[PDB]
Amino acid sequence: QGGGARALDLLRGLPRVSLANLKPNPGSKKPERRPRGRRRGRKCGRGHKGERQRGTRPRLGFEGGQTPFYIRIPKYGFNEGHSFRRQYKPLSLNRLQYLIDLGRVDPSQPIDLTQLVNGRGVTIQPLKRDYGVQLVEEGADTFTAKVNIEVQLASELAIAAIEKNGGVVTTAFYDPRSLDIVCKPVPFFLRGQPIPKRMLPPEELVPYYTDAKNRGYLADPAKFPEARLELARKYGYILPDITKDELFKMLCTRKDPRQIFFGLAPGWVVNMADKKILKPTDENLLKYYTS
Amino acid sequence: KSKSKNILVRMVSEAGTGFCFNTKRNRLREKLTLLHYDPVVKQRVLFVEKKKIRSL
Amino acid sequence: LTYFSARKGKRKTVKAVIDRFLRLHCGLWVRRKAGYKKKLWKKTPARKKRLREFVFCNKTQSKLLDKMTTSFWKRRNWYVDDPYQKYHDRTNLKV
Amino acid sequence: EFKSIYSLDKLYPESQGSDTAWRVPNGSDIPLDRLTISYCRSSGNKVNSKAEVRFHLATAEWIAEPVRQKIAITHKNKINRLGELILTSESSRYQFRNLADCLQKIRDMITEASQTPKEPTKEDVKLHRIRIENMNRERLRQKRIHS
Amino acid sequence: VTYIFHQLLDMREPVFEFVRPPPYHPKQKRFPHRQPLRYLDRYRDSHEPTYGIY
RNA sequence: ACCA
RNA sequence: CUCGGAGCAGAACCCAACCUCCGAGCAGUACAUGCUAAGACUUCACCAGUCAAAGCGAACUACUAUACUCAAUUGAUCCAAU
Repeated sequence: QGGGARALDLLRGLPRVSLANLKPNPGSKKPERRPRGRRRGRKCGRGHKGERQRGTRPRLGFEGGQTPFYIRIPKYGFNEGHSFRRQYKPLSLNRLQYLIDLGRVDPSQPIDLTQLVNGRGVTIQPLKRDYGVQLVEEGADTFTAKVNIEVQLASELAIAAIEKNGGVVTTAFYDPRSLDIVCKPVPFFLRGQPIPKRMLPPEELVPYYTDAKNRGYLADPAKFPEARLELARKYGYILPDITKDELFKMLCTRKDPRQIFFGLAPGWVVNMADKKILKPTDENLLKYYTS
Repeated sequence: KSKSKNILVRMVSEAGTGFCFNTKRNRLREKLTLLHYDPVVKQRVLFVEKKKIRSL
Repeated sequence: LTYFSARKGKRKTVKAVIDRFLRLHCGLWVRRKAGYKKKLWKKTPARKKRLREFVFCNKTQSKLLDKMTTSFWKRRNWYVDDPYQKYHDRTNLKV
Repeated sequence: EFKSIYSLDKLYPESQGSDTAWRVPNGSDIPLDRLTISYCRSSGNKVNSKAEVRFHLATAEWIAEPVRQKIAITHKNKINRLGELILTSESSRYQFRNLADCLQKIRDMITEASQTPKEPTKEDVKLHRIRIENMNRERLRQKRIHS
Repeated sequence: VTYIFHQLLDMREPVFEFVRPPPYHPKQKRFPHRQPLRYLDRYRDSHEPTYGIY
């Protein structure tokens, strides 16, 4: 009601918009400065003799011969091995809750990397050495949704917030190839390769993922009841019985350790053109993909 | 350069912690035994000279 | 500096800088102090302690170290158990 | 469903079953119903929140009677007019972690009372001033003229 | 004294604390040249990790 | 013994 | 040819000279000359250099002490030895 319509009706009485009466937005096209005329010619902004006017001053960091600042500081391994450190995109319980409240992540089904990427909840960069998402606690007080969520790292307080609401959380490892596939399935399927096996963690990560306190995906299921009970005592909530819930079957869904996608096995070829799936039946191949 | 009176020597903890420290002593003096604070065990213990680091 | 590489037409990082300085995402650079491992026998404990600090660079040095490193070295990282993680963002800083 | 040689069924053969991980162990120390938990946003200059756990120490039955007596002494200054033992934590911005500290204090008061440590602790600086001030107050104590 | 406040005076026992002024810090600079890394801890409000938009 |  | 003290340069600071003078490239005591941390100084940049409450450990009842006397008494990075 106003300026909006006031512009289109103001256009009715103006000459036709053509290729002859266009112009850039004021302030968008700064003028070029050319070395011509009194102000900008003559020495042309370059000063008088020396190295600078002749374009031959030394490189960046050189100080005229004094041992330069960036060389006289001692080497220290601030950045040593930076390229082999694993990084985890943090997912907040504020951001997770927001994604569910806006309908971009569906809590009625299991939530793994594919659902978070497809809901545009996190952006994963395996080429920048991302190893998955770390579930961080920020927003734990106001988190109410019950989810079955699979991440790579999770804080105890983040786990408590999930499990206090009746949800389930498991931590699962993805190797960089498996991670790239799980993050963008369609581009991988357009390679026409059999679905590979998800590799195991490296040794240094085997203790994390075989530990029930982290809800590790290689951890002993019989040890989970105790660990879930400990956080409830620690943080002062009553552990719900999720076996009594109607979504209990959904809450129990976990990929096999060697499995990248729910419902698809290693060694299958997805034929998106014909909407078919090709399964090998050769024994040697079949033994390879189940091992 | 030729003149030399003192030397730098390493004093290792007798507490077995592996803690070491450096002190100067007269070259002609005898090997040093000292009571020095050892942070690993958090108490003063004996240290014995082991090696001359350099000449001062 | 290499402003344009012969193979990629790209500016190159001065690797001397990477081996000596830490870039925090906020744009601060952290160095060790020169001489913190030299002739400790003649330095007082107060001086030795000063020499062991990790210290910040001034604006001029920061601007210089920014120009000698490419964009990769300014990205936010999410290293697990990064000792410097809390130092990447500023708090209560006015002007 | 796909299963590989690393199925949890195969890795932990004795832990099979869908409920194994989700059973509630049958074998109730601190009853949360018996506590009054309250949450305030302390000064929110403070980013940290504040949790408050209060329960009537006398009525408390989950605490052994002797302990309830001993606690009432060593924490007199935490008992209000009504007899409620009040505990507060504000060392976290998360109510979970403040309540966890509140409950751990309750859980500590009990353990401390039952142990009854007789070890001679090192004298604090502030105590030394009181001991001397206390010693020189029983030095001015007189007697009755006619005993 | 608690008995006096509770019984005789019929009131709650008032409790006081000796509160010291907050410590002084100079105004935070964008570039704290030559200050130790913990200079940032002097102007921090919380010890727990933050995450911003994430 | 004597590289930086 | 580096570093200190004095004059020039009288009184906050700074101040040149193939200017005027005099010095230093150590000794001695310790063996907590251990740790840690507010706030500051600063040789006109930087680098380097300096002083320090509180705290932790110690020490402890009559100048000493969580930072020895002393003016300088000194050498970055890389690299090497371990």
